[PDB]
Amino acid sequence: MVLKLYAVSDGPPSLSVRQALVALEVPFELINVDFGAGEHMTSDYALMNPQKEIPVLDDEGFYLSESNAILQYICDKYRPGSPLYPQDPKSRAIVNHRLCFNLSSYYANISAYTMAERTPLGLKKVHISLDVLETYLTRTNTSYAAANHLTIADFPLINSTMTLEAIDFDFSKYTKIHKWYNDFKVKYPDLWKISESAMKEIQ
Amino acid sequence: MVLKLYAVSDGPPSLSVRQALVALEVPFELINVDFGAGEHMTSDYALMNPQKEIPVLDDEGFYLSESNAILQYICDKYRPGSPLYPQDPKSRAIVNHRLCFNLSSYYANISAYTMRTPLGLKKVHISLDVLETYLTRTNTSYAAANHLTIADFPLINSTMTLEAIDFDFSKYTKIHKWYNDFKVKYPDLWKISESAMKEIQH
Repeated sequence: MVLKLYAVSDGPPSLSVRQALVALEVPFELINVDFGAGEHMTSDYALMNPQKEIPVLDDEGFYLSESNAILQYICDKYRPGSPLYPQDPKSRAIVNHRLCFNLSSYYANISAYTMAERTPLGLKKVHISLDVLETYLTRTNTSYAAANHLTIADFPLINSTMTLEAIDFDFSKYTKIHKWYNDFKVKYPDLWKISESAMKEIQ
Repeated sequence: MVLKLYAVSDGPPSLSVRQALVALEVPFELINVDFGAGEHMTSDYALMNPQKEIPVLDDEGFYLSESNAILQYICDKYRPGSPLYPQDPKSRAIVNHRLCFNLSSYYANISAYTMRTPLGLKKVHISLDVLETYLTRTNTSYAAANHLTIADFPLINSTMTLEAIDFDFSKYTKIHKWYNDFKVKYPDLWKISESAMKEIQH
């Protein structure tokens, strides 16, 4: 496992990359970055990721940051035929969209509230993000975020939603989200264990 | 049948999708969304994009929002062999990274300022410094390769908003050369950016 992932134990983007690597059976070495000590802020770390954020992948000297791009690369390079990242352009676009939607909106709004500051408008924006994902699940009428099977689009949304559970936020009125999120735990308990370990830390 | 793009005349994500469609010679119908009238906030618009943001693509009933995903889709669907979006996993990852970097960081920091505080100004310079760093390490003429890719358009249009406010970024040697070389090598594509720049300047 010469593939190296620099990650943090309670960070949803890190968890998503680990779940994908585990689901794809791609061996890797995990480096727990010492966030409290500022390890991601050193020049050595910036040699790998000039953005100074976690995670970053080192694939035989190829340094790749941005967890969405890391998710896409692990599939494209090591499992190009896997349904975890379909090759059909339309099906692939739904996955790509859901990845962008998590980065641009869903995780952005949810984490602003589940971290640090909790305001009426922040609470409203959590509900708007849930409403939009609920809307997407209603329109596709799929069991998972981008298809009727698990894809890399699921992991970032799962780990964003996990932070709501971490603060005992009730989102059960979002029927399809609640079912999708809980079905994930039952169908993929090994992958959920990665989210659950972080959830207990965030708690 | 013709693609339909719902866009706004002064929005960098809209401009990037138009440049890609034009570069790939994919024909489309342009719908200029009436932002001032709130057209992107109606229920009919939300049928296409529940996020209520611009742009959104309608490809014969397939509704796709998020400009980065739209860029990837038009390449994957209509020009899979194009060097504008390489198929080699590593080369593709550099493109994908640069798209994410624009969305998460470069456009986020630059637009917060060009649309002003000491910390916001510092964050503009950090974003420029990071992109300057990436260009130095790849030693490439463009953002992800020695040829134009879809990664270039979002970064070009983020950088255009600095020019729109007369922000001097010439200290960033490689960014300045890359940006100005784009205008000279691709004048038709730059005309799309320039028309918005004149609106933003007003």
